[PDB]
Amino acid sequence: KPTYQVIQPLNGDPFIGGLETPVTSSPLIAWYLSNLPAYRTAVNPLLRGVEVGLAHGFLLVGPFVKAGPLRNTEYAGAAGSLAAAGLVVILSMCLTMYGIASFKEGEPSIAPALTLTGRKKQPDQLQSADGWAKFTGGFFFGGVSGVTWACFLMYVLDLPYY
Amino acid sequence: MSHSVKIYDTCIGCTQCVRACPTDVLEMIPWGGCKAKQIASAPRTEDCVGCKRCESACPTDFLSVRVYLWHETTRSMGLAY
Amino acid sequence: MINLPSLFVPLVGLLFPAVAMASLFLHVEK
Amino acid sequence: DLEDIANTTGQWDVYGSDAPSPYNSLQSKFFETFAAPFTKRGLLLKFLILGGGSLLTYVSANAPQDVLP
Amino acid sequence: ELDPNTPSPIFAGSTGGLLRKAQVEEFYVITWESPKEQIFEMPTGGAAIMREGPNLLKLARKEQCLALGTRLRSKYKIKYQFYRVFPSGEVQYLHPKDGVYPEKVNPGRQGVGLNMRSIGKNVSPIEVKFTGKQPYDL
Ligand code: CLA
Ligand SMILES: CC1=C(/C=C/C(C)=C/C=C/C(C)=C/C=C/C=C(C)/C=C/C=C(C)/C=C/C2=C(C)CCCC2(C)C)C(C)(C)CCC1
Ligand SMILES: CCCCCCCCCCCCO[C@H]1O[C@H](CO)[C@@H](O[C@H]2O[C@H](CO)[C@@H](O)[C@H](O)[C@H]2O)[C@H](O)[C@H]1O
Ligand SMILES: OC[C@H]1O[C@](CO)(O[C@H]2O[C@H](CO)[C@@H](O)[C@H](O)[C@H]2O)[C@@H](O)[C@@H]1O
Ligand code: SF4
Ligand code: SF4
Repeated sequence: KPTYQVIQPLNGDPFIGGLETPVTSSPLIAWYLSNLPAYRTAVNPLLRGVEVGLAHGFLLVGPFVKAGPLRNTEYAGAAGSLAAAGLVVILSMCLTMYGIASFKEGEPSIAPALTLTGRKKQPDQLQSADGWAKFTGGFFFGGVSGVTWACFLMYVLDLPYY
Repeated sequence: MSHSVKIYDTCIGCTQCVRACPTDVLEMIPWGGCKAKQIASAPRTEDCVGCKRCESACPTDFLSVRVYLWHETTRSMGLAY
Repeated sequence: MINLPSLFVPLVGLLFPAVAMASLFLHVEK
Repeated sequence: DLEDIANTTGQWDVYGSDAPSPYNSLQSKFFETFAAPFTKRGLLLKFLILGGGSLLTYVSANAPQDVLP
Repeated sequence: ELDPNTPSPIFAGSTGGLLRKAQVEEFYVITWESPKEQIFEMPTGGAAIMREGPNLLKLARKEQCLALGTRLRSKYKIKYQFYRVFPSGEVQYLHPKDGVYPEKVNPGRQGVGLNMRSIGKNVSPIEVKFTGKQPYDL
């Protein structure tokens, strides 16, 4: 109702930064980002893995198939996979050996629901190694794979362009 | 050392002489005879950074301190963040 | 077979590096 | 008092942190173990960095009749 | 926060102070007295007001929260007071302890000032080769 929320710097106290303006916390945006690992950890990291792997997947094509080293390819193995089924691989363990900055070793299974979560002190960590595996495992099958319905898709193309 | 930079002098009087320096120096610990009778070189130094604001004012008549600590926390450099 | 001695620049200049930039991220942790 | 409109539906209000969408499409355990080996992750990665990376580079560099540098 | 809103040291926004490394490790916070509603200067670049409560502002790191003195004693007041908050409790009772105003006498505490030998002719370099049996761990 007011001048802009009940008028506030942060959630509350103004001695943390964030300076909650728009581009920070407008219900216009903060909702376009929470089926995913923004505010709350839906299911485990397991599945988010491939919507992450894949979406980021079929990117990196025209970038290295239309800006390729010697470009505009007449090789049936480009306009897609070619090599770049390398980036996802050079980075699908650029990750795993960051999940060695996570250990904390468990197995609860709580991607099923119980009592309206919070994950409470959900900030900080509170996602152990046996989590960050099933994500960067979802990443490989999202990366490699997400590279082929790029490639596999023929290419019916819009262009020029001026 | 772990913070070890000698600012000591001989007067260790601290009036129109020296006070400046974030926390580190809770002195006035009068040794049984040194004129304005407050002495030594520090208190518990495991608290703050590495200034030489330490001298800049009130004598050390020799050296004056600086960084020499090496073993260096983070709370010991502003930036552990 | 004809003309094929190209593996001792990736195994070195490329893959050997992979090992250590991975591996030696032992400086961080192990 | 007409423009005292008693806040034309309060809302409740604050929807919530409460509940403005259900959740994630039911597509899941349609990958259960499907693609395991990072879902048997129980000691690996060393395997995928000789294997994958000896076949992004073994045949990847070699070639039977150049098309040279 | 709000459901518990216990404030004191007015401000509004700011991209200055407190961020991630004040939970995951240590905290640090300053408190004070004051007469009648006055506008201050601030660490982290900003500026606000006072009146009272506890007058208890929380601060990122303790070099930051004594500077309320290096100007916040060019603006009247005996009393200003910063402690150490954890993510759980104590040991390190920061401006608590005994007496206050770094330049008085109750006890002696630490300090020393000497090493082994004093400032005198340490043209004498580094002595023994570091070896676990002769008093050089101080
Ligand atoms: C424009 C160019 C320029 C040039 C020609 C150089 C040249 C040099 N710089 Mg340098 N530098 C530059 C700009 C430049 N710099 C700039 C702009 C900055 C910052 C402003 C720096 C900051 C800098 C620092 C701090 C240092 C140098 C050093 C050096 C020397 C080390 C050379 C080396 O072989 O390391 C080889 C480097 C590596 C092996 C590290 C790269 C790692 C990458 C490839 C990993 C990629 C991650 C990947 C995504 C993960 C995949 C996972 C996989 C590993 C499994 C070399 C003389 C160093 C030096 O003095 O040593 C003598 C060092 O001190 N530079
Ligand atoms: C193609 C191929 C091949 C090739 C091979 C080779 C032989 C290569 C070489 C390689 C090399 C030539 C290597 C080297 C290596 C090394 C390693 C693996 C280890 C390591 C490491 C590191 C990195 C560490 C370092 C260091 C130290 C010592 C300590 C710390 C730091 C420093 C740096 C000092 C073959 C036939 C055989 C096999 C199959 C195929
Ligand atoms: C390809 C074979 C898949 C079929 C499932 C059988 C083996 C699954 C591999 C894990 C090895 C332990 O076998 C297990 O399988 C079931 C899954 O269906 C388990 O059920 C559960 O186990 C985990 C233990 O924290 C939980 O995270 C999950 O809720 C669920 O996977 C039983 O605890 C056990 O029988
Ligand atoms: O050496 C590079 C050369 O060989 C390739 C590599 O995939 O493959 C050949 O192998 C098949 C196997 O049946 C042969 O029939 C045919 O010569 C090639 O497909 C080929 O791309 C490269 O030209
Ligand atoms: S003022 Fe400088 S004793 Fe004197 S030199 Fe030592 S601290 Fe006090
Ligand atoms: S000189 Fe050293 S001890 Fe003294 S205030 Fe500066 S940093 Fe602290």
